[PDB]
Amino acid sequence: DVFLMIRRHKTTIFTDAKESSTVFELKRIVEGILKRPPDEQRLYKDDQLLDDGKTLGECGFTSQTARPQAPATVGLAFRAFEALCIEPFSSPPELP
Amino acid sequence: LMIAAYKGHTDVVRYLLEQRADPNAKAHCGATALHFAAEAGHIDIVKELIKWRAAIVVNGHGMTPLKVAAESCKADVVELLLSHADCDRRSRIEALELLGASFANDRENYDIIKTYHYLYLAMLERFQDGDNILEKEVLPPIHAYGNRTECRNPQEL
Amino acid sequence: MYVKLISSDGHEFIVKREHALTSGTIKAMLSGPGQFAENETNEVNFREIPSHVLSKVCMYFTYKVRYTNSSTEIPEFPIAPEIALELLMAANFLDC
Amino acid sequence: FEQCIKLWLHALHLRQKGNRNTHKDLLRFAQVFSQMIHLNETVKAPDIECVLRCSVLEIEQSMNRVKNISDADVHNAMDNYECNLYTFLYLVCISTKTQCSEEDQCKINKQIYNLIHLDPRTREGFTLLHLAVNSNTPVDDFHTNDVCSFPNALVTKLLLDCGAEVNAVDNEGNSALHIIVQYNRPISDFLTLHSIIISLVEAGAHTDMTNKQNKTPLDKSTTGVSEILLKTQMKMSLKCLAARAVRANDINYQDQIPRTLEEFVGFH
Repeated sequence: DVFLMIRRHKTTIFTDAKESSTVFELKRIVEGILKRPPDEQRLYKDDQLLDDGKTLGECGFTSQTARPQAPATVGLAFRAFEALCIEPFSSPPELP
Repeated sequence: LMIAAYKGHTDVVRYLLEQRADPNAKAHCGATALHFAAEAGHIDIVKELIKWRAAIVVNGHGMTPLKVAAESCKADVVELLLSHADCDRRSRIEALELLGASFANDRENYDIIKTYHYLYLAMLERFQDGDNILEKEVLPPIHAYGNRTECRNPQEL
Repeated sequence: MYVKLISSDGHEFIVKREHALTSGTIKAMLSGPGQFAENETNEVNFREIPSHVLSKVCMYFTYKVRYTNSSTEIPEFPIAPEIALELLMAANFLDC
Repeated sequence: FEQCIKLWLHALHLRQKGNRNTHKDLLRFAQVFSQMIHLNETVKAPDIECVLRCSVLEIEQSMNRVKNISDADVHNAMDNYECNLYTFLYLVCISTKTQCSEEDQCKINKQIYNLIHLDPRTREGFTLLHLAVNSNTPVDDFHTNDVCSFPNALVTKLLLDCGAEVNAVDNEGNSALHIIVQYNRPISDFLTLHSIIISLVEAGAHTDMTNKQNKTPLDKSTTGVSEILLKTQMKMSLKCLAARAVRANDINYQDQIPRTLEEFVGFH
């Protein structure tokens, strides 16, 4: 039970994956919603490339690091792979 | 002091303790007049003995006065003895569980709503932090009590 | 099945249907002439609330769906001091 | 006891028709009901509902009297009006302690509804709910001390059924939930601390409201049982967390939020 956030430049996905699972499950559940093939999508997480289906833990996100309070921002890239151009959220106004 | 605490008279107990009596001395098995005050449900005697530092010590059966009070369905005495500044979580929840269990099978004090509520209160006290969670030492099932292997979760409770 | 939660900045915040339905006016927006009964977009328009308050609201959706019965283990939801008084009005408007 | 009840009721009616103070009469009459309860005898419903109507009328008259009167008479009227409120509480405890028919229960609920919508307040600001859950609510040394015990899980459920303002506040801002959490007998009385907390919470008590010193109900809890039991029933909401973060960070919430939300940040 670890909660992940898959962020493109504009869109954003909030998903959940089991601890005893691999990257294949999340690849399938992000292919199902975004209708894009798994080979085109790349989990460009923290300016680092990842693998396809080896291990959840070595990717970089764990149960403690990724929480529903603030999940880790996992980027997404598609083949043209594209560069990381994740548009940040709007800056809140400065409180007095 | 032991027989005075066992009876319903507290003036004699107060007079005895007012001249530095022995509220820590042991009786035949283990009683220190706390195990006798917490047997018939005399809350004032327990309060007086606790005030003059009667101390908490197991009896010959390994029963603290809190556990003796819980065994006899004395909710008042359990409430008083659960506030002692040294009670420990394991003893607090086992006293609450024993009180809830004792309310289930008794004649003078038979309440099944109190049984469920005290068992649930001790269950929620076990499962509140997640970290350093207190887990129940479930005994193997006994054929006499049907085949129920205790209730170590709030869902089954 | 999945609700695309647009923002005032154009950000898409696709979350689960059960996660978004914890809000009140999200369910009110989805019901009525806004079903789009093909479970492909389920878009709802937010032309008044910025992207960061959507980030907080969706994170709260995951937080509430995950944490519904866990005694006092309930972790503290982190609110930035600048993003409060904007998450407050957003949670009022969403009946969250 | 039937003849005594009838004679007392006739005397109370005669005194009420003459526009005279009846707080002592109502108090003695409730003492008579409590004494009759302590003897385990069947209780009539019509006299209960009639004295409930008389008590709500007397409390309204007491409010009318204290609205404008001299200072010594202000103290006398406040004392008599608080005594009338306590006697109404004892009468509600008596009513919920005995068995009544459907129409009689409906009439009793109507009388309690009328008094609740009258909104009575003591010196400290305790409504009918803040007194039915207060262990410091005084009980008369007579037979009322035998059956009228507060907090009571049956008076509170009756007041919630008749629609008492659950989130009402005292002069210190304490809700009806800031008072039951600090109960001093949680383990001994885990039936009026549970059936009240689980009643106020499901009746719409904000289990995060801050009193005048900014203390939530689980922050105003003097025992660990209430904290355990309140945190079970409490439900999370982003409007509560965001308002709590606004109040904690000392953000200016004046005219930057809806008018109905300036009250929400007022107590959350």
